[PDB]
Amino acid sequence: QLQGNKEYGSEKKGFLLKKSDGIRKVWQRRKCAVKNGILTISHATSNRQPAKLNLLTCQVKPNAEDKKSFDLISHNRTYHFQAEDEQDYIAWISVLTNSKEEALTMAFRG
Repeated sequence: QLQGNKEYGSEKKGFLLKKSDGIRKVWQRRKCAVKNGILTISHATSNRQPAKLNLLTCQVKPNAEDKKSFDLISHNRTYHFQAEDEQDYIAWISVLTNSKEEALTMAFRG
């Protein structure tokens, strides 16, 4: 019995705001894409290869203090994101969860 939301797909490309780790923790706009249970998040600034997160090993956790915010929690690290509007918020949490669930279904089929 699978979580997500069928109103959305399992792939998305767009922008998200990400809170920086270090420099007074400022919010910064990054290019992000989900496909095949993988989330790719650009850094500032390529230069670097984008970060790649395996959603099967991450928790998606809506943020209790801002309506458009959510976190991705890996084994290692917490990423704080903010969508650019409420519609985009529901789309990202839905696509992330769908992508995870699809992939989990494939993994636990094999």
